[PDB]
Amino acid sequence: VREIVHIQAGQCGNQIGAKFWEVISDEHGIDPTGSYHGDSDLQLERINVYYNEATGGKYVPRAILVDLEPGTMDSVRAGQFGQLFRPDNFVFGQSGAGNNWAKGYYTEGQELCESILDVIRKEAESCDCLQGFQLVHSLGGGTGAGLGTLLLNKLREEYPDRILSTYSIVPSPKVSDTVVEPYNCTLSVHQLVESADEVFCIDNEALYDICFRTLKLTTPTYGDLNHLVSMVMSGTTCALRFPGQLNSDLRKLAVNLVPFPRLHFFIVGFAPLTSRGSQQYRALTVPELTSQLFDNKNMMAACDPRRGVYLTASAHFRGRMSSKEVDEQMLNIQARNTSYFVEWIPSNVKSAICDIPPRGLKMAATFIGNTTAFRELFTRVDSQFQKMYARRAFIHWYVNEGLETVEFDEARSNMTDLIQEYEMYET
Amino acid sequence: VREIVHIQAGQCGNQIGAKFWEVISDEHGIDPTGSYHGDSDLQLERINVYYNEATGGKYVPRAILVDLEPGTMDSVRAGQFGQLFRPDNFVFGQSGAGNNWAKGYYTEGQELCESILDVIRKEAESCDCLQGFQLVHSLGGGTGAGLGTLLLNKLREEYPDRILSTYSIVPSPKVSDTVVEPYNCTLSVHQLVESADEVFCIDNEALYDICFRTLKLTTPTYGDLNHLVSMVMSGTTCALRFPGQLNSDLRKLAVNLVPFPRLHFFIVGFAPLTSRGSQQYRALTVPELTSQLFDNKNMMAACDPRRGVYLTASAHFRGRMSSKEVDEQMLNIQARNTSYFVEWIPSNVKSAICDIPPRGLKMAATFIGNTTAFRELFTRVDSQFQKMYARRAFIHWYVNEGLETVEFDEARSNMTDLIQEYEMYET
Amino acid sequence: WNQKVTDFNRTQSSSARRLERTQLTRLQDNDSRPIDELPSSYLKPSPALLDLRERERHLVLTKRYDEATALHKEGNKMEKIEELEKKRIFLQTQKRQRQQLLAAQDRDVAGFKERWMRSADKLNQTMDAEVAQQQKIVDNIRKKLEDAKKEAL
Amino acid sequence: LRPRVEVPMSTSNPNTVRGTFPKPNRPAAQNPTAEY
Ligand SMILES: Nc1nc2c(ncn2[C@@H]2O[C@H](COP(=O)(O)OP(=O)(O)O)[C@@H](O)[C@H]2O)c(=O)[nH]1
Ligand SMILES: Nc1nc2c(ncn2[C@@H]2O[C@H](COP(=O)(O)OP(=O)(O)O)[C@@H](O)[C@H]2O)c(=O)[nH]1
Repeated sequence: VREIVHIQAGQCGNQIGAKFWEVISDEHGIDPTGSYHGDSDLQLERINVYYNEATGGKYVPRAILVDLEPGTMDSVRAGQFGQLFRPDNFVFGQSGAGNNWAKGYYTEGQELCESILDVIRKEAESCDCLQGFQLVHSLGGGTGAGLGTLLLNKLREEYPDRILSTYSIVPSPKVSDTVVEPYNCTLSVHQLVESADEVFCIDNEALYDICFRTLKLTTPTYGDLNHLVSMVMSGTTCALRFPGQLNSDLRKLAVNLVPFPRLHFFIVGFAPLTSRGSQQYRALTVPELTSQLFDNKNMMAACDPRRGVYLTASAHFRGRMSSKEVDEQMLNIQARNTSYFVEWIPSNVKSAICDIPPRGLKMAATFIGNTTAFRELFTRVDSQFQKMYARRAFIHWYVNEGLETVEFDEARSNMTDLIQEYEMYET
Repeated sequence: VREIVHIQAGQCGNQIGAKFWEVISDEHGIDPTGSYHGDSDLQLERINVYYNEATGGKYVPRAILVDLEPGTMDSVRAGQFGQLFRPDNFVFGQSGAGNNWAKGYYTEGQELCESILDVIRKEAESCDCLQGFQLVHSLGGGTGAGLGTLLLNKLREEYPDRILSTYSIVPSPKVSDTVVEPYNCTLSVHQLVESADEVFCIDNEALYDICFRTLKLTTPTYGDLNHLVSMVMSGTTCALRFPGQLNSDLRKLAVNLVPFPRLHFFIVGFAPLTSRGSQQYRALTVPELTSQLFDNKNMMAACDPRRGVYLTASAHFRGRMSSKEVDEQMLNIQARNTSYFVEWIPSNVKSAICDIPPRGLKMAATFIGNTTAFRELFTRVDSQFQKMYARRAFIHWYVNEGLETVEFDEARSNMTDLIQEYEMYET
Repeated sequence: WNQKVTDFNRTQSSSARRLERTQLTRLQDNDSRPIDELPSSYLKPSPALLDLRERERHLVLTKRYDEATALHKEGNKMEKIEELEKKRIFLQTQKRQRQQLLAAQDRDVAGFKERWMRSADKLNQTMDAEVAQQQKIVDNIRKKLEDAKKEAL
Repeated sequence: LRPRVEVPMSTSNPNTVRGTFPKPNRPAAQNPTAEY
């Protein structure tokens, strides 16, 4: 009874969210009509974490979908599992997104902010207890970046104690899907730093690199890319849903990994990802997972950990396995590569073990790490932002909506200070 | 558990390696697809030295194949033995070899170097123990001479303790396959002297001479010529893989035969070799083996020992045999020809015996020796190098890649001092 | 036996600081060798630099000079980025080697003493045994002499 | 009276260098006698 409320914003959020429930429903055993047809008692133990039960054996997820134009919402419902959601949790506007942050935050956001909070209110106050919320959004856009952050402020004010875990997709360095991302991402970080507890950064190019390198997918589509992200969101909350030899939920993760209030941006990775031909050469051992997680190529964010130093690291293991074998790997991987870890924090690797694995695999693992290498990704957007700022670039579109020019200067200054803050703790 | 990792570089290395993996796979009774179809339990006692096991009863060699152009690699794939190797261990470029030492070392070698080293890291840190590495290359070419030496320096930097045994093919004096050879041979030897613990030198001319004299082959192709080389490579490591009366692995061989760190270039020879029709009439015994081994005509390198003196010699015996009969020959062959051994080192002949012979042969012996007759080999190439270097125009192919003419002077001087060092321990 | 300690001390003192002077000798030389130079082997350019100056050659040779100016501007720019890197790598490697060499000298010192503490332990063992026996026998005779005296006094 | 252990002594970056990239091949002629 540690309920979690799930919120999806924009084109990125709904499509990642739609695939997310396909993963969980098969894991728990819910038919797409919403009924239980499982095979084990352990699945019905703690389905209350994510679901409500309508009288009749029909289970409804705690999902709220947010958008400014209903275009992507209707593409979701035609999908197989679209019928599952409650129809009244679909909250949408009737105006274009504009791919504009100020437009999302000020013009259309305020109109939607009134109604969206009450939909959050119904789901937040229908349960015996509430551990935190769960946000899925992208930062390069105008709907996910703009309206997603506005709801983040309201949630913090109303529910300060609760954990506001957010999952974000960061604009890519080589080819990126929006011209005005440097404005959008710079402002969005200003809201994310001060309000959110936990933030995970995903880069689309790394998803492409993993698919071509490891899985040997000749044509990876956004279904496959969103499939990889779902495992990480599935993996983190598995400690809530199933028994384990050493439990570690969200709040344990934040306390151990976060040394200071502003340094909480994280990178993730998932193992085992098996090549469609290399399997017959791969014997699944507990050491075999450990090599993949800490391998730099497996990281889901295109910032190289080797270029920085680690502050904290965490590994989650799933299945029935030896507790000695897991604990040994943490000591060996830490001692073998001491050059990438901070001296004034010994035992930098946190561990946990959960009993029930994903279907088809008898063992799997998940990794979450925190490192100074995030200085790379902030400097990229800062360098791009200043150039568009030095001459007045697209700015006139944001100013017309009502955003003051001083908001950018506050945004860049706070973003700049977080670059220095990572630098200072490296020593 | 004394694992050995195998690396093949260039056209010459792959063809030697491809024939080499047939020989051991037969010795252990291993099917080309990777399954044990063998005939005795003793073959599985210590197969771990060369093969990794993939769950499913398949054995995978600890091999990495390296090339600059993909032409040689596809010959391995399309060949009979194209499935056995792990796919990820094929690393190749998309540029011409160039048949150039400088271009391979600096221009293309750098790009492939980091990609190569991580593949070795997968193999090197996959086993409980690691005795050393094994490289096969030619010195006259561009990839094996250029990139082969570059990898040998990096491996020394990362694994100083381990034994870097190399098998090298030296350019032939009369008729040779490449014009620029004196430039390629000179620069490679400078790198090899300071890097590798052990170097075995093999010349193609002796193999033509040995097959035409002894084996009575009218038309020796590279298939049979490489077969003689592979017997030496298997014979040296036979002590690791099988029990015996008196064991002697690589590090025993290096300790005994190498009196000073720089004098470690070796010649090899193998016995018995007998005509395919004459083998019935031959009474092959222990005394018969020694006659072939120390005979100057069975030396695989074209350096007549009678013009120099022996410093140290080693003999390996395989098969069920008398220890008294082996020991007597080492006395007699050392005493009968006292003009060919150094006086200030008594007992110059090392011996060892192994239990299990190669297939078809009831008993066999292998010879490794270090002598001052090597001065013959280096005198030929230095004179040809001096003859060409007198007209610096061919250097222009090497200058356009970045190599400075001083590097020619440095390489030749270091080779010259090695020759003088051999001369002065002769007295 | 007290004289044997002096011969122990002179042998130890002469040998101990014979090593110490030699231990400084190799550290004295290698620590202050040329660091302000990149030797020939470290000056090799990237292959991307080869095409730019190869294409710049033909631009000059074809008498197309306006476009040749642009590539020269990019060529010098691409050198400065690459020149700084190999300076850093050489300085990083040069700093490591003296650290790597220095740590080896002190390990031999640690093993140097182990040969000398145990040698003194054997010397101390033979030191104690003989004098104890000499005192043991003489004290008994001194006791024995008084034992015969006790019959009268 | 007794031996004594003698304590032995223990013996325990700027990018301003002079090198530059090598000499390239150059297209300009070097024969002013037959050119000028
Ligand atoms: N992984 C993933 N990324 C997506 C998907 N759809 C869009 N994106 C990325 O999300 C970023 C912004 O999307 P956007 O259309 O602005 O979403 P919005 O917040 O609703 O405006 C773009 O850079 C896209 O590359 C998807 O299905 N999967
Ligand atoms: N003994 C032997 N020598 C070979 C074989 N293949 C190539 N060589 C020798 O390798 C030398 C040059 O090899 P090359 O084609 O330049 O290989 P590279 O080092 O990759 O450039 C020639 O003198 C050949 O005689 C082989 O199968 N056996």
